[PDB]
Amino acid sequence: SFAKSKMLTYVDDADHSVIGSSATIQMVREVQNFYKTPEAGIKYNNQIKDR
Amino acid sequence: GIEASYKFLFKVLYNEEVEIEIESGAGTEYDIIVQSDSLTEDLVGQTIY
Repeated sequence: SFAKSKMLTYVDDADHSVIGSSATIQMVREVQNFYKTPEAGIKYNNQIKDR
Repeated sequence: GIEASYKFLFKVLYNEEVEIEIESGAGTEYDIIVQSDSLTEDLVGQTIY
């Protein structure tokens, strides 16, 4: 699983002059097929907000 | 369980020629051009006719 915190560890690490950092992540699943969803359909395994 | 197992198997066993058919087989290459629309691609590996 991916952790925005555990990634944030190393971005903290890089300088030692960085006083803070933060970010807003969006998962990206690029889709090969538009016209038809894969009949099964994609899933992120992770629920998302509405709209 | 390899393919070659099968063919070899009688060579020792039956010392006679056998062939066993998988669709993929040795022959691989393709010429036509398909027009479809957003097919699931799960059919990759799955034959059509």
